[PDB]
Amino acid sequence: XXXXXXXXXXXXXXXXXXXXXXXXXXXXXXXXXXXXXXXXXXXXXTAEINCFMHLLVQLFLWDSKELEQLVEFNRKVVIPNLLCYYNLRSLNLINAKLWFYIYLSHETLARSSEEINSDNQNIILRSTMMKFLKIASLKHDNETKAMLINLILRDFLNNGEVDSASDFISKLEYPHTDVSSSLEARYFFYLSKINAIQLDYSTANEYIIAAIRKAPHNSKSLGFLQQSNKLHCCIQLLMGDIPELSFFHQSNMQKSLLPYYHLTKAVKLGDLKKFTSTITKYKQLLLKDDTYQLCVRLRSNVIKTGIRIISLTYKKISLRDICLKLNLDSEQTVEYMVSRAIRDGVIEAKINHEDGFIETTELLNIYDSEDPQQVFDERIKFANQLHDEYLVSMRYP
Amino acid sequence: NHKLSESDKKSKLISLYLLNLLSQNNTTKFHSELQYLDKHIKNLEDDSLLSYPIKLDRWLMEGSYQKAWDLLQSGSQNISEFDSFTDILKSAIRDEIAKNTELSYDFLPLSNIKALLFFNNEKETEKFALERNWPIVNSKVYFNTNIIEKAMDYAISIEN
Amino acid sequence: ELMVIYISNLVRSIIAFDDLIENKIQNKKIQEQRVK
Amino acid sequence: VPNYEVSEKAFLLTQSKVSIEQRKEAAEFVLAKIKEEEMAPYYKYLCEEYLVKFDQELYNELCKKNESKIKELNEKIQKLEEDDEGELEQAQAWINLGEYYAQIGDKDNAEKTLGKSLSKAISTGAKIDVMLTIARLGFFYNDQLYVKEKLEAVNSMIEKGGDWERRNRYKTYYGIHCLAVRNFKEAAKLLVDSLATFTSIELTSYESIATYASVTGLFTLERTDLKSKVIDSPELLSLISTTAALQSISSLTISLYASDYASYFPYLLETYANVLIPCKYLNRHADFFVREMRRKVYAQLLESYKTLSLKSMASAFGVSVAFLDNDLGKFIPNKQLNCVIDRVNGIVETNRPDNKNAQYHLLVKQGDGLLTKLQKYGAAVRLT
Amino acid sequence: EDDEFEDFPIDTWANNIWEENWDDVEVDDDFTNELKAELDRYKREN
Repeated sequence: XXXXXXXXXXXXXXXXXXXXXXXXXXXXXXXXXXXXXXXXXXXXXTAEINCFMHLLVQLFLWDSKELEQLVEFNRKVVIPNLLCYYNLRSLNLINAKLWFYIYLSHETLARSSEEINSDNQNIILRSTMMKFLKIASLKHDNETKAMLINLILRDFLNNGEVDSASDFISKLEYPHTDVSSSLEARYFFYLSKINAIQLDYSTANEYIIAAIRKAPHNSKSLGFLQQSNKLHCCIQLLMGDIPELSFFHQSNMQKSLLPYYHLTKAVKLGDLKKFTSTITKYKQLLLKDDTYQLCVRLRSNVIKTGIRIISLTYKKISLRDICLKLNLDSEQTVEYMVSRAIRDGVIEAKINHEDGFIETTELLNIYDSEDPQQVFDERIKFANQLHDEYLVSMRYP
Repeated sequence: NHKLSESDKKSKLISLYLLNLLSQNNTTKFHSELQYLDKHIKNLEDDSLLSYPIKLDRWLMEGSYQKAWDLLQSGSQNISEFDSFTDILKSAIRDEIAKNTELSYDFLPLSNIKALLFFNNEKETEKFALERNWPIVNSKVYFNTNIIEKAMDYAISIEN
Repeated sequence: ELMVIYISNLVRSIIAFDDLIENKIQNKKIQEQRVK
Repeated sequence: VPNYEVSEKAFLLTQSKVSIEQRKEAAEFVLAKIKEEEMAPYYKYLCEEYLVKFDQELYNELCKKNESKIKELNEKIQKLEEDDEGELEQAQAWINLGEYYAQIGDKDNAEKTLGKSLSKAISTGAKIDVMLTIARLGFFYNDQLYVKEKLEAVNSMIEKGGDWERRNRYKTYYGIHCLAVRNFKEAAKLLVDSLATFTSIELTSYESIATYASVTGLFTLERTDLKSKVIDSPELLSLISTTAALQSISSLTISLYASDYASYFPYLLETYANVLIPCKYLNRHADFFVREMRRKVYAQLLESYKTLSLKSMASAFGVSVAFLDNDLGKFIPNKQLNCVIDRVNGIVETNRPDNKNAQYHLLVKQGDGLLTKLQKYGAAVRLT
Repeated sequence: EDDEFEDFPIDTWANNIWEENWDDVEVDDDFTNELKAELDRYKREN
């Protein structure tokens, strides 16, 4: 019967990259399974396929929705099994699918109940994963390395530890060359994220952008894109660059981005109270991911916007009125906030204190003079070495 | 645990630690710590004592200092040796305003500088301004290639 | 004049950038083929 | 055909803030053309839309007689496919079949019937004009895509050949379609030249399409080409009081072109109520229109001033300052308007790119905006 | 080259042809109504 495929899959046991191909259909090889079909392996018995059939056990259970003996299985079985696979080199590639599930249910298990047995257990877990993270690191199997790394990163962020994961990266070198683009984007995802929480944005949008590029699409790969982009909007927003509407209308994902689509409406307008109200509105929704405490940083940005708009639309304004448009209590509050905005290269103004009105700087003629010469000159040179550079990297033909 | 995590030296100590991180101007580590403490304290009610460092951070993030300074006056209720940190943070704020106001506007009456920098003293002002190198006028402070060449330059850049 | 000089320079720059695109794409497909 | 008027009156009943009288007499006008049109796919469709009265007896009867005639035409056909010379003719009886679906206003049915009806050897007016009708159902139900595809079809049928006398009614279709979306910029030339020749029995009355070409005209036309192509109207002059709109909207446009500021807003509100919101095509776009039509005047008022004082403007338009300031604040930061305000003195000065100075600064800014982009992507492709 | 992403579940929920500028969806609807009160309010006073 259908077990022929399981035997046909064993016909993939010849050598080397076949396993790769062997995995591909094996991705969908789990469509049909039965406990009596389990007896197939009972009649089938080799170890190099023993671990694999254990994969089939995990896949069987997790899909069958029973997680108890899946993790229980992970321990009692995988540990004996784990020792045998260490000797093998090919097995490391196979185990990655294994590890991918191992952590999973355990993580998923945490959503059943709270116990410190889960703590000690997962301390053991991470400990192991770092152990043969080093072991495999010396064994030079790119794929299983990258996978494992991803799993422990995801552990740090199921935890609250960004730093430990960060300094962890500091001592990491990533198995760059030979990867699975999906794992690559899981990396770039987590990377961009933690790199953001630490308040460095300008490198986060990078790694998340790559998490958009390197990610596959299909119909299944959605949730990763949905989730990521739910982050990408946040970074784009914090950095001070409003995203365009079409970014909010793309695919099914547009139903999820809605709170962010209610943030930019709050942000672009620069109206604080509306913002805050919205944050209270969608808060719980924003907590199911951790984008929340990112978003609550925007209270700075929103006000920056408020000031910049009040500047572009007025040459000079009595402090009274700015304080009215921004709802704030006191003028004294204002000139702290505006004095701040100026230093950041936003307004380009000065402030008249004794009359208390902002005055924004003008263009002051001067075209008939030589200043345009200097300016154009700088711009010119800075165009040259662009041309230069683009011809120095050009050398390759 | 209920037994292991109790000691109120926690409640004061953590807050002390966060505040340390602010004192050192390490923002990265600070927010990282926020994210840390969040999942643990997630039972969190407002921020009970811990609002002192948090709130203390948010207000200077937004840029409204007066509330922040007010918090500096409000640490005395729970007071501990972070007063030293206070004297840190206090200075850590004033330069800001200074470093703000340098670009804000060139012209201030001395009483107004006292108003901004939260001095209780008139002379501490010009102490600070000298330390800031600000030339002071009687209560009132002030805060402040030929074309041929260019052508040949463009050429020689072109004909390489 | 310095204007026209300048925006012209922009035009060269963007062109050159294009030709980089042609190299990089070219080496990508060649080095691709060198596999087999 | 369908006669459209039913649809416009229906929409009239939908809208809340139309005058309730026009809502009534519109409604019984509709119903009156349910009776004589023996027509039911509305009665449930419309009654549904009202819901967004219903008497199913009447419904039943209408359905019954409909069954009678659809039966009959189908049967006649059944006589005709046996008839060999009726090749051109069986298609014609079909045209009366799916056409009858148009009287019966059933979309899919006339659709299929005419689609298959293209098969028979027929005139360009059939394979083409019949398509035009097929889409005209599209205009009827307010499905703009269902139109879009079909104007692509007819587009092809024309692109190979056919009469320009068909291309004109074509361009009227595709034009009023363009208006059915935000795109006026096309409807400008399309409609405004549809005045030279117009086919009403296709869809709508000549004064309707007058209001359209005049609205789009007002909206995208330049000041000298407004005077040229619209204020000077071999046609619109021949109409004027002809409807309840063209006198209003023209009373707006003249108040623009001629610089009557006190009167502009009142006529603006008028047309908002009288022409825009009743139009089934325009109502969707109502706000996008008025927002624009504010800007133009503000624009046009400043263009001759390098400085002018608010109370001068507010006085002109006849609003208070604070509200006027509040309005300009919408446009200015979007750089849709070249003004900038000084509230301290209540003054308004205009920075717009004319004097070489301005066209210098603006160029510097745009240039740097291009650089930083170029460099940015530059490093990326460098390192890749 | 296919993996399940079972770790990222697709969001579970508790339940305009023209491209838009934002100010399209500003759609604050105010002006039509605010205006009339502004006009007449003014000219009653003058």
